[PDB]
Amino acid sequence: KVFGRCELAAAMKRHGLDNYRGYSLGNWVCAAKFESNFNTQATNRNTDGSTDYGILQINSRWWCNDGRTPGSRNLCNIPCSALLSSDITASVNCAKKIVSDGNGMNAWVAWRNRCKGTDVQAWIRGCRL
Ligand SMILES: CC(=O)N[C@@H]1[C@@H](O)[C@H](O)[C@@H](CO)O[C@@H]1O
Ligand SMILES: [Cl-]
Ligand SMILES: [Cl-]
Ligand SMILES: [Cl-]
Ligand SMILES: [Cl-]
Ligand code: NA
Repeated sequence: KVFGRCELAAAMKRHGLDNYRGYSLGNWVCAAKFESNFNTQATNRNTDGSTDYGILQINSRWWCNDGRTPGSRNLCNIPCSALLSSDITASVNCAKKIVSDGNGMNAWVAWRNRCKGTDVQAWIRGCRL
């Protein structure tokens, strides 16, 4: 599923991401924009053999199991395929664990390079929330 911007903001807010760990909703929408272009089916292979999955590009090195990342962890205790469903509950719940482990949203390379320090509020402007 390719979400619309305001559609994704509404689903993230419904699942309790707005201001989760102090990150306003515009940060989460922005990160999803640049990690996946709002596409729940996005995947990207990393140079170390791991893979990033879903609308927030969560990495199999630590957070999910895909059966093909030797020596990796599954800290969110989910198959990585659960991060590709049109329902973002799995992605949101895993994002809550990731963003809580001490480094905040810097865990998302696209957020750090393209959202951090910008006017992230623009990404939820105009949305009825
Ligand atoms: C929280 C998380 O899994 N972030 C990943 C990161 O691990 C990976 O290096 C990158 C690849 O482009 O995409 C995402 O930012
Ligand atoms: Cl915001
Ligand atoms: Cl594995
Ligand atoms: Cl949803
Ligand atoms: Cl933080
Ligand atoms: Na894994």
